[PDB]
Amino acid sequence: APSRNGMILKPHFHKDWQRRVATWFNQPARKIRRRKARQARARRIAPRPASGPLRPIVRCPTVRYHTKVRAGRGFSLEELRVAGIHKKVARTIGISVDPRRRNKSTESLQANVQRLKEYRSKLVLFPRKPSAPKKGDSSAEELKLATQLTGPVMPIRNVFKKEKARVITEEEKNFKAFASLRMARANARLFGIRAKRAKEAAEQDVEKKK
Amino acid sequence: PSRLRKTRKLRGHVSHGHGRIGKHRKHPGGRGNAGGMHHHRINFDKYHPGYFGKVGMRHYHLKRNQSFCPTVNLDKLWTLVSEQTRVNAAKNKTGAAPIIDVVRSGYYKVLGKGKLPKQPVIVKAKFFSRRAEEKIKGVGGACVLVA
Amino acid sequence: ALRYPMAVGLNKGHKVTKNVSKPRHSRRRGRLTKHTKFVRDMIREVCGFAPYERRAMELLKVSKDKRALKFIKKRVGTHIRAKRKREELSSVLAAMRKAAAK
Amino acid sequence: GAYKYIQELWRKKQSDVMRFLLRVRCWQYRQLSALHRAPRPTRPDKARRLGYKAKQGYVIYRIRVRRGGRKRPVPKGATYGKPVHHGVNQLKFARSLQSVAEERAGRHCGALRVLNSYWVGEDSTYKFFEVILIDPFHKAIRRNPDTQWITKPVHKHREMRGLTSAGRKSRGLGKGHKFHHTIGGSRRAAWRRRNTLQLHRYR
RNA sequence: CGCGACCUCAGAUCAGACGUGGCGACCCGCUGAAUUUAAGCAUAUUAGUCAGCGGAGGAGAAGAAACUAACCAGGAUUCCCUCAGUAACGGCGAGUGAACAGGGAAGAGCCCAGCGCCGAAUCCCCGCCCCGCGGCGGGGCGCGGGACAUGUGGCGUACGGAA
RNA sequence: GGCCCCCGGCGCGCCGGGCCCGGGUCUUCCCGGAGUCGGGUUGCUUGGGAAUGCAGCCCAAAGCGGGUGGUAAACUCCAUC
Ligand SMILES: [Mg+2]
Ligand SMILES: [Mg+2]
Ligand SMILES: [Mg+2]
Ligand SMILES: [Mg+2]
Ligand SMILES: [Mg+2]
Ligand SMILES: [Mg+2]
Ligand SMILES: [Mg+2]
Ligand SMILES: [Mg+2]
Ligand SMILES: [Mg+2]
Ligand SMILES: [Mg+2]
Ligand SMILES: [Mg+2]
Ligand SMILES: [Mg+2]
Ligand SMILES: [Mg+2]
Ligand SMILES: [Mg+2]
Ligand SMILES: [Mg+2]
Ligand SMILES: [Mg+2]
Ligand SMILES: [Mg+2]
Ligand SMILES: [Mg+2]
Ligand SMILES: [Mg+2]
Ligand SMILES: [Mg+2]
Repeated sequence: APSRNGMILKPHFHKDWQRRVATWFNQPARKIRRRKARQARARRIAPRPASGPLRPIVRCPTVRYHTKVRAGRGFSLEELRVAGIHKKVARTIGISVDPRRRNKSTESLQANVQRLKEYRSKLVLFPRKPSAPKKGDSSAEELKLATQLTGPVMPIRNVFKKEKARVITEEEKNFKAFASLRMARANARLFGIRAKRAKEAAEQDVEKKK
Repeated sequence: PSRLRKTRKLRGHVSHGHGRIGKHRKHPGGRGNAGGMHHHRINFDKYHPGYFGKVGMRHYHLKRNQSFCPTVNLDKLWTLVSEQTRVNAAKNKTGAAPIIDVVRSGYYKVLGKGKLPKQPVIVKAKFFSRRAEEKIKGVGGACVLVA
Repeated sequence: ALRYPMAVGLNKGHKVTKNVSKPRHSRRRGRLTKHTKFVRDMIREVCGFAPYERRAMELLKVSKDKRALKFIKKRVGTHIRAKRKREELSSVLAAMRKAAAK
Repeated sequence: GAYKYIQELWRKKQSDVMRFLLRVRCWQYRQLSALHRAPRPTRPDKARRLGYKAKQGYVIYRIRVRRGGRKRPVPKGATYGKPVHHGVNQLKFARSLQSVAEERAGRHCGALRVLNSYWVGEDSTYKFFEVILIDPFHKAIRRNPDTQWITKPVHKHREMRGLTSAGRKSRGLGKGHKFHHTIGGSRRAAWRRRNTLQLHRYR
C-alpha cells in the first residue's frame, strides 16, 4: 500500500529472477584473460600491427551522430579500384574490405582512397623468401623496423576547420533566419497540395477551350 | 552497517516496532499498486493526478535520434569559444566579429535566453529562435543557417 | 539573396557532390533474359494454362473485365499481382485473336 | 539445359500435365509403406538445388506424413486449468510437416545424416516428402572435401535440433525488424539475455 | 519359350563400414502448467517459466543482409555498456516491454544448383609391387569390377562471371 | 637455479610427388533456388498495435520481378536489399 507521496513505481521482480542473476566476479579474471590472449596474438602476427587491418573512415548515420566520424568495417570496392589495389590482394596486406558498402558522395570516396594511398606509402611489405624479388621493400626498411604498431593503425581523429573572423557583409546582417526556416517548413508542408490545385487550375483552363 | 541500524535497538521489545494491536501481517493493502481505483484511490488522486486514462497519439516505431536537437541559450554562447576570441574582439579595430559554430560544440538549436554582450558575432547553427535571432542582430551580428 | 543550406525544407540537408557509380549486379535480378523467356513460353505450350486462368480468359472475352480482376484478386491475393496477371491474360487473348485472323 | 525446363514445368503444377502426374504419383505412394527408400530422386532438379549429388553414399527416403493440425492429447477434453488453455481442437504444431518428415527419416536411419528435403505431392490425408540423406563414413563423402563438413559430429542429427532448411523456419530467425525474438542465437537465448539480472561488481 | 537388357523390388550368419545406451552445469528443437499477483475473478499475470519428450558439443546456437536507415548515411554473427523501464502492449488495471543509432570485446570470410564450356576430363571397391604404417596414406602398375549422362569432376555464383 | 627423461611446437637440409597456376584495358555473350513467395484463415506467440513471428487448412504467383520501408487500402515517385 502506498503512503503519502512517491513514484508509483513498477519493479520487474515477479518472474523467478534469482534463478537468472548474473554475477560479475569473473570480470578481473576475464579482463586478464583477454589481455593475455591479446598479447599472444600480437606475438603471433610478428611485425604486423597488433590492431588488425586498416579500416576506412566513415560517417555515422542519423541527424544525431551525423557530424562525427568513426572507423568503418572495411574499404569499398570503388575505393580499392581507384587506389589500384586488387581486392583479393588487399586482404593479404592488412586492408579491411567490405563489399556491401555503397558509395554515395565523392567526398567520402576520395578521402578513403587517400587513406589507402597513405597506407601503401608507410607499409613495409616483407618478401616471401629472404631472397628478395619485386614489391618487397629494402633490407634497410626492415632491419630498422620489424616493429609492431601499437594501437589502431593510422587512427581517425574527428577534426574541425577553424573559421577566421569575417566582417559581416550587409546581406548576412540582412538575412531573416527564423523567418526563412518558418517559410522553408511551410513550403515542404504545402508543396504537394499547391501542385494539386495548380493541376486543377490547368485542367480548368484546358476545359474552358473544349 | 547492521551495527547502526534499528533492529539492534528493538531487541528485547516484543512487537519489533510494528505495534501489538495491529501487527506486521504480510500484505494488508494488496500487493503493490493494487487498488489504484478502489481502496487506495485517494492517495493516487492526491499525489498522482492523472495516472489513469489514455491521452494523445500513439507513435509506433519511435526512434529518438530523429528528434535530436540539443539547445543552447545566448546566455552562455561565448562559453563555447576560448576567452581570447571574445578578447581579440573588443579590440582588433577591424570590426571583425569571430565565428561561433554552435553545431561543433554539440547544440543544434540556438534559443534566446539572456543578455548577449555588445560585441558582434557570426553564429552558425542548424536552428534559431525568433528572439535569439533578434538579440544577435541587436548586438550587430549575423545568424547563419547550416545543414 | 543569400541561400544558406538548411536542415529542414524540401531542398534540405548537407550539400555534397554525388558520384554516379555502376549499379550493383545484385540489382538486376528478375530481369527477363532472352533464353529464359524462350524456356518460359516453350513450357506454356506444353503445360498450358491453369483452371482459374482459363476462367478469367472467358470473363475477359465477354468484356466483363472488372469482374475478371475481382476474380483474379480473390484467387491470386494482391491487387498488383492480379492486375499484372489480367494484362498477361489480355495479351494472350489478343495474340490468339491475331493468330485466328489470317 | 534440361534442368531449367524441368524446373519451369514443375512450377506449372495446376497444368494438365503435372496435375495428371501428381495424381498418379500420389496414388502410387499411398499404396506403399510410410517410409521407403526411393532408388532415385523423384525430383532430380530440386535435389540438386538442395545439395544432392548423384554419387555414392547419397540416399533418399520418401516419407509419408499425416496431414492437418494437432489436437491436444488430453483424455476427453479435461485440459484442467484456466479457460485460456481450454483449447484442444483448432491448434497447431510449431514445426512443419516437412520437418516432421525429415525428423522421421532421421530417426529411422541413425547413421545417416539428414541433409535436406523436398515435396512430392499431397492427398487430403497425407503429405509426401523426399529426404536426402548422406553416409558420413563412406569414403567418397569423407574424401570429397566439399561434403566432409557433414562428417563432423556437430552435424549429428541436424533435423532433431532444428537445423535443416525446413526445421530452421519454425525457429523464427532472419535479419531485420521482423524478428528481434531470436536476436541472440535463438528464441530461447534472447529471452535468457533479456531476463538476466546482470549484477555488476560496483553497481 | 527360351535367352538377353534395364526398372522396381526381395533374401543372405554375403564383404566392409556405421547407428543403438549413458551423462546432462552450460546448448539446440519441441511440449507446457498451476500455485501466485490483480487485495474477488474469467482476459491478463505467474510464463514460453517448473515438470514432460527429443538431440549435441567443448562449447552449442547464430552468421556473411530479400539488414538498418531516411543520414553529409551505416554494412555478417555473438558479447558488454548504453539506448530504456523508453516506443509499444494491457479488464490502458495489475502489470509487461523491445529495436536502431553511439561506444566497446572480437573480427574472417566462403561454397553450390543453375546458366555455360571442357572425349566423365570424376568417384568407389578390387588385385600386384616400393615406401609409410598405434589418427590406413602416398607412388606406380593391371582390358580387374562397379558408380555415373535421370549428370561426377575443373573453371564459376551476384562483391558480378565467362569467353 | 641444476641435472635427467619424455612430448609438443616451431627453424634448416634431402627425397617423393603434385603445380605452367597473373593483372588491368576494349569487345561478344551469361546470369539465380515453387506447392515457395503472396493472399485468405483459424490457433498459438510477440512490445509489435486493421495480424511481430511460427502453424494447420484453402487459394496460389511473378520476372525492369520479388521483399522490406512499424496504421488498413488505391494511385504514384524514391530508397533498400
Ligand atoms: Mg579491436
Ligand atoms: Mg515502525
Ligand atoms: Mg504481536
Ligand atoms: Mg496497520
Ligand atoms: Mg489466465
Ligand atoms: Mg515461410
Ligand atoms: Mg545418446
Ligand atoms: Mg487473486
Ligand atoms: Mg489476497
Ligand atoms: Mg479466490
Ligand atoms: Mg507471457
Ligand atoms: Mg525443464
Ligand atoms: Mg556451430
Ligand atoms: Mg542468407
Ligand atoms: Mg546490427
Ligand atoms: Mg533514464
Ligand atoms: Mg511476457
Ligand atoms: Mg555443373
Ligand atoms: Mg501472451
Ligand atoms: Mg504507412
